Amino acid sequence: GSSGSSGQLPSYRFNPNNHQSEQTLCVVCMCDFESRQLLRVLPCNHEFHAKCVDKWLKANRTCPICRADSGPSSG
Ligand SMILES: [Zn+2]
Ligand SMILES: [Zn+2]
Repeated sequence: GSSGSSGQLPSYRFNPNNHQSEQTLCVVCMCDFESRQLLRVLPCNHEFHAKCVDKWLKANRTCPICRADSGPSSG
């Protein structure tokens, strides 16, 4: 039913209170995300760093975790 996507990932600051995702880690820099930080979430239910994922996607338009084709690309 409802659908809508411009062509970019949702930007939000991690929350040490509400663990949106049971497990939150960055496969790019094998480092966890901190609160009040610009993070991103792949369309495959994966958390990443607005900076890391930005460097990865550039090289490979896919998920470095589940090699799940993300889809759209900023550049
Ligand atoms: Zn990272
Ligand atoms: Zn993934």
